[PDB]
Amino acid sequence: RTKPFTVPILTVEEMTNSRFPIPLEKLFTGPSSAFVVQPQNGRCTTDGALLGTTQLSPVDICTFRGDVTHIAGTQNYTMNLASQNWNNYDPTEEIPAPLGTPDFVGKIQGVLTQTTRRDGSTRGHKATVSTGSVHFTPKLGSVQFSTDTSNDFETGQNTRFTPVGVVQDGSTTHQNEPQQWVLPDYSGRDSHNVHLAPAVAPTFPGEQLLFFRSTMPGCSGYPNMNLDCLLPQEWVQHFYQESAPAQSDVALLRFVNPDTGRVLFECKLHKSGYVTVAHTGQHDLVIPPNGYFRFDSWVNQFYTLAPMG
Amino acid sequence: ESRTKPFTVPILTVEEMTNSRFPIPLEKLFTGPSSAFVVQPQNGRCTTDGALLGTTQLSPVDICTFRGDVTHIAGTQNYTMNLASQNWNNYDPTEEIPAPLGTPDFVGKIQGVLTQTTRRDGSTRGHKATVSTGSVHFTPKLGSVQFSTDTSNDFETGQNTRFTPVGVVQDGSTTHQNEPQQWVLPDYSGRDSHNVHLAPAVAPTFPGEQLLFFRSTMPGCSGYPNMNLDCLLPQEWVQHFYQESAPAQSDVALLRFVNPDTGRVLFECKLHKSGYVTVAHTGQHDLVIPPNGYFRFDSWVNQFYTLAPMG
Ligand SMILES: CC(=O)N[C@H]1[C@@H](O[C@H]2[C@@H](O)[C@@H](CO)O[C@@H](O)[C@@H]2O[C@@H]2O[C@@H](C)[C@@H](O)[C@@H](O)[C@@H]2O)O[C@H](CO)[C@H](O)[C@@H]1O
Ligand SMILES: CC(=O)N[C@H]1[C@@H](O[C@H]2[C@@H](O)[C@@H](CO)O[C@@H](O)[C@@H]2O[C@@H]2O[C@@H](C)[C@@H](O)[C@@H](O)[C@@H]2O)O[C@H](CO)[C@H](O)[C@@H]1O
Repeated sequence: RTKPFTVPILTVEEMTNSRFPIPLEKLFTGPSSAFVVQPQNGRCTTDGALLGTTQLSPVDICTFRGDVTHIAGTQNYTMNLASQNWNNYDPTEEIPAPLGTPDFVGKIQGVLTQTTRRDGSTRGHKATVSTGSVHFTPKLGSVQFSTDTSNDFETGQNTRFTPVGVVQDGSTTHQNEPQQWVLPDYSGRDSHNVHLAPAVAPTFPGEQLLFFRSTMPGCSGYPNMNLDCLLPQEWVQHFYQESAPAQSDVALLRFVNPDTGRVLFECKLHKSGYVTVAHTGQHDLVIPPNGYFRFDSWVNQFYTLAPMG
Repeated sequence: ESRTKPFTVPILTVEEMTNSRFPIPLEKLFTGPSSAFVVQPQNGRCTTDGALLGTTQLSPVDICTFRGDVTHIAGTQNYTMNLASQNWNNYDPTEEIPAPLGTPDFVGKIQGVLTQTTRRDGSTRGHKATVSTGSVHFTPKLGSVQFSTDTSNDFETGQNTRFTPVGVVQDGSTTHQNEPQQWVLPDYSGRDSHNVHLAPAVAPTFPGEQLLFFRSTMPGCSGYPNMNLDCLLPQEWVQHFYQESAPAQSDVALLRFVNPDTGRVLFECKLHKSGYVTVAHTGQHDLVIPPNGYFRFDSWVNQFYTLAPMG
């Protein structure tokens, strides 16, 4: 028959957040009609099509490579983006932004590094990229960093940003940023994002999205550190390898505790890449650390889940 | 002879894959003699049938990281970190592995950032920090490691602290490229205590044959450091082998590196059961590959198999 569908046998803690390069920590559910769930990283159909700005590398998420140019009279640099392999980035490719581009509005702190080609000399400096900034225009091929130097980086040299965590301004409302559910303007002010992966939503009574949650490192302030993704990076990687044809609307998963051998809850993995559970309210799931997801069968949308604990 | 689930390697091009000794992408394939040095990395070690070895674990982002609580050292800019595990539980020094899974497997100074959150009010701080793995204070297998930084009063005690690696450093007024030293193991328990539970040293033992290395270029943050980093298995292969666990029918898996456009086979190589790759070649060589090529398992062969010379 057709190639059988599967999800990785991996506990939540062995897996990686698909929207920022750190491990998953937990499963969280809550109502989502008050915000727009349209992330562009961590988007993949169950049969293996990548969507949005999603790519395979768990470490190249929220990274940037290119050449930098000082902005006279400031401590900021403009980076002209190059591709993941140092090729030119093409703005006309039909994606929202370079694959891996961050998909939330926030200030991401990380380190800008550079080797000088003629001698192998090296430099590294603290740098922030502000994704809601008017100069965040990855889709046009350009992004801007604020740093703690003014003369160190050289023009025409390979430069790389490594993300570390996020930042918020402490004299304003605690946890007011980042805003994990607002996409940046990939092309700047007054321009529409294009080729986005579809916003998603529960579409059955009783049901809520299930999120795979990490905590972002915080570098300064009182940032909102929560980061929910719709698929672990390892699942994206798996669906891409397997390419199993979806046989109905939903793949029914069981989350099992191997110590008791008992199913703890079931959920729906929709064909176009996210999960729902039967629950009303915000809930941090309590799970055994060695619990894992296993595919059960392909069922219709109208399948009724047993209430999640 | 044996009716079991067929062994395979991920269908991924070199550039789609991740280095298994530092969290960055693979760049290229490289081969060369290695009798002058000891090849014994402890990350990116895994058997073809799924047995993680050394200090190797599954996460591509958790290599070279560290978690724990920190403690200031009076009159310096250094902190001592007590390590916890990947889940914030206590490091168990008696677990039978050489050091906490993911610990750096080479001698060098890795620069990165130490971050912290205060549990009770959500406040956060982050500072530039370097860990020197050759230092007498590098004792991860004893639960402890040390960081140099640019602050003496910011980090709190008793609070969750995290180190994200970024790159490596070297002192410019000394011999260029003299560090890091990617083939020297740290002393995991410090001086005057031996390394234990190591994944074994590897060597091509077949006439005409060399190791095939998966190579990246670590970011340099200062000076003239040696930025090459070679690993024996891409992280995605370690991940695949652990998941699949396909039984080995011999000690050697024959792989062909294929160009899927044309169907043509570029070269063939041995993927040994214990976990590294060899090719038939003499001399240092940067492989030239079509950017969409990928590896394909073709069959199990015996001890006596001679590989077609690699370009
Ligand atoms: C980004 C930066 O310059 N950080 C240094 C600075 O940290 C404080 C300032 O950034 C300040 C701006 O006027 O905002 C403060 O909130 C911030 O403090 C940081 O966040 C608070 C809640 C605490 O968690 C602090 O530990 C943390 O630094 O100045 C401090 C002086 O202690 C450091 O130099 C930072 O490197
Ligand atoms: C790690 C660190 O503190 N780096 C800063 C420091 O870098 C210079 C010093 O480390 C100096 C020792 O007295 O050695 C210099 O070589 C080094 O410069 C670094 O390497 C040279 C070859 C160039 O590539 C530089 O771009 C690079 O920084 O001091 C410099 C001075 O500008 C910077 O602050 C570094 O952040």
